[PDB]
Amino acid sequence: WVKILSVVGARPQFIKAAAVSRVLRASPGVREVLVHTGQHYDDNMSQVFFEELEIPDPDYHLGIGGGTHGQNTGRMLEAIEGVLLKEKPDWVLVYGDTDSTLAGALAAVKLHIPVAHVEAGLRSFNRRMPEEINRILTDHASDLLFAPTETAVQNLLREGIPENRIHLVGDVMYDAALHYGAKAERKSRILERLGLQAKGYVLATIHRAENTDDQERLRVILEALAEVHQEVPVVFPVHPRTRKRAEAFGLGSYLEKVVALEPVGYLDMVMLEKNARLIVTDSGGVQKEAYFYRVPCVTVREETEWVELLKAEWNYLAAPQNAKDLALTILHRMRTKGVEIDLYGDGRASQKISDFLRKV
Amino acid sequence: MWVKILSVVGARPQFIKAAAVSRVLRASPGVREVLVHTGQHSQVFFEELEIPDPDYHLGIGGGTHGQNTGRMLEAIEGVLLKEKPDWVLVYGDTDSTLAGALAAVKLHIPVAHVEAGLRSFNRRMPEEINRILTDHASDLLFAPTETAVQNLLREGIPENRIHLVGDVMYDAALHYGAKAERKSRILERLGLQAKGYVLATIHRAENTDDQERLRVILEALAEVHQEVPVVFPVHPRTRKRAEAFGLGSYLEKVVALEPVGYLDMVMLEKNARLIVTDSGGVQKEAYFYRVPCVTVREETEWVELLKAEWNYLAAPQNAKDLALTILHRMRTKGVEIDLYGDGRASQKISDFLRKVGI
Ligand SMILES: CC(=O)N[C@@H]1[C@@H](OP(=O)(O)OP(=O)(O)OC[C@H]2O[C@@H](n3ccc(=O)[nH]c3=O)[C@H](O)[C@@H]2O)O[C@H](C(=O)O)[C@@H](O)[C@@H]1NC(C)=O
Ligand SMILES: CC(=O)N[C@@H]1[C@@H](OP(=O)(O)OP(=O)(O)OC[C@H]2O[C@@H](n3ccc(=O)[nH]c3=O)[C@H](O)[C@@H]2O)O[C@H](C(=O)O)[C@@H](O)[C@@H]1NC(C)=O
Ligand SMILES: [Cl-]
Ligand SMILES: [Cl-]
Ligand SMILES: [Cl-]
Repeated sequence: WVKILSVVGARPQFIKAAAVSRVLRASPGVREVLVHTGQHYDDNMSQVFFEELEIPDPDYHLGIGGGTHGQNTGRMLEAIEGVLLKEKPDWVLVYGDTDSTLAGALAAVKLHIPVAHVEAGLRSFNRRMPEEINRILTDHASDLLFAPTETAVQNLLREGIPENRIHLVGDVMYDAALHYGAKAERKSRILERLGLQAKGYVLATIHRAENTDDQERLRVILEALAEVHQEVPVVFPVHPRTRKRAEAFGLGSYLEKVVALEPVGYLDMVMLEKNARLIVTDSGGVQKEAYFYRVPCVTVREETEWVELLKAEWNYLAAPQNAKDLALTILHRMRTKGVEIDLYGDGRASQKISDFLRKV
Repeated sequence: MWVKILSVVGARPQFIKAAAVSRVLRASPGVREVLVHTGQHSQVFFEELEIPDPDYHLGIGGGTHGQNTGRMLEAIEGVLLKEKPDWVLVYGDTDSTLAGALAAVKLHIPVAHVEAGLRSFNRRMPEEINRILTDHASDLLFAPTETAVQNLLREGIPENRIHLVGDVMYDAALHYGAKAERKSRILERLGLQAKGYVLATIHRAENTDDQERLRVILEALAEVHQEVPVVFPVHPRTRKRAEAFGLGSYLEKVVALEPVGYLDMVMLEKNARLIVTDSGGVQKEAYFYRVPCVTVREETEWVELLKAEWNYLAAPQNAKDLALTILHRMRTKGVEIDLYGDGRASQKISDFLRKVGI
């Protein structure tokens, strides 16, 4: 048998790990160990993902979070190593691009434990972004690089990573949407709770530091969504950090002018995404999900790593410079669509991953 | 024009590199330096380098990679938040190096890597990962060799961030040569004459943490000693391992010493017939003095020394074979060639740090 240990720190990593774990559980000589590093350690940011997505309780919860980059990363590196020394996994899988991701990779490679990066080779080319540093360092530390796009493959080849370590497997978050979609239909009643008609609202999520730590950007965003809301209802599950910033800068009243919610579980999120007329976000996962449901998307950033979405016209960049401009862009984009194209694979990225963790 | 340049150093070879750089930075009064020592607070060997005492001793060491690295990352960041330097300099390829780079980059403090782009292409070595990741985290890459330059370019690091400045350890050797000649009495003390001995240092974990591999080395040196005396300043950790494994009697069969200071090291190296080492710095220094070298490893990053035939790899598989290799190479010389720059790597580094821009 082979032991495959997964390190997960945050909501989007739990969702990626859910897809992979589902395939590895069904595999003959594979034992899974799951380490939760403690970054997201809430109900609506963590536990709801474990229950709804049928993820077995983590074997370890490290309880680390809320410090500086150096504190969080340093403590995680030591604590993850401690677990690796006990468990002696044959593979460590790390996901996405947070400090957890880097800490796991760095803990493993120094113990000569093979590392594979799920969602490898994404680049913003903005080296000041902490996650840009994280994915670069993770990718160079890894033994296997599971890229979701051709752009990701090209990015890894450009940095001298050898072709035989890189596999274009598609996106496990597509696997997740495809596999949990029926379940979301059979359990979520969020549209009824909120009194929404299918295709009678816009859905917004905003959590990037660039957008929430800069008062003028966050004011543009919140004023824009209030304007949009007068035309078409805006539903907004608000990230807790985003809520705290809006309150801190005196912008809380804008949340009261839309249908602002606390963060929702994945099943409700699927139902909201599926039924939205348009999605406005700065989330990586959410902009891909918009495309999964063929809902037009606006990404409130100067760039995205998911460039194929822009090229296929499913997604559109709108930097938050002016509230009225952003509102008008949102309104205009909601009656657009992109081209016919199949991105991110067949929904079996996870069994491709599993197969490679046998063969290599 | 007032800029603060903070240097992160772990062990001996990093102090020697940082000393070379700091001797040049001291010539710019608008440059304030801060020196952060990641280990504990000997103070003589320290002073031969003409460096002020460290501003900080974080006192981290003796654990696993994850412990040492994780503790250092958090402690270095703490200092950076206090000191708010304009530049962080990291040196070489240890866990201290990577911890300093990681601490800085996430605070948006520019990092320069002294000794950038070296590659073994074997990730069994922790230092390989360390230097790859440090390089990809760095704003300025100070490469010692053309090979290092080509390694950095192949990994997609842009040309305008890479500078071939040569090796600060050649600067150091050039700077301290005369003082060593004037002040060192080690040959007199040991009873050796020029070209009458072989010098050995061994400190790599892979060579000292396996009983039978360390036995191969110590037995080889005992055999060599029967033909030509072997002078062996033993790294303290090498001696601890040797004692723990029950191999200490082998140290009595050569001229085993405690670690020596830099000036005495210059004198030993310069006057040796052959140097046998697993040190990166000593490999180069053997070449500086045109003394043949045998590297007790499966690879070296300093590949120019192999091509110029000044160095030769002898993995420690068999005591007899390693001894014979050592004795055969003692009668060799490499080709005349100018590696590692003009002794002014440190000046080039300082020039780049001071003009790069905010
Ligand atoms: C630093 C950064 O922002 N890195 C990116 C970051 O992802 P994301 O931005 O997508 O974070 P999120 O938006 O918090 O979660 C979305 C999910 O929550 C669900 N979601 C959303 C809201 C909600 O209320 N309920 C939900 O279930 C949605 O349905 C989605 O399934 O972290 C990822 C990771 O480390 O794995 C990186 O892969 C990633 N990098 C890229 C390039 O996409
Ligand atoms: C992991 C590893 O072994 N990395 C390498 C490691 O250096 P080295 O192997 O040279 O360590 P050392 O041999 O302990 O010191 C030599 C000096 O001590 C003097 N030395 C020596 C013995 C003595 O008794 N007295 C002395 O004065 C000698 O005269 C020398 O000047 O750490 C360096 C660093 O991080 O900066 C890396 O750049 C380097 N990687 C390469 C590629 O060379
Ligand atoms: Cl969010
Ligand atoms: Cl289609
Ligand atoms: Cl040594």
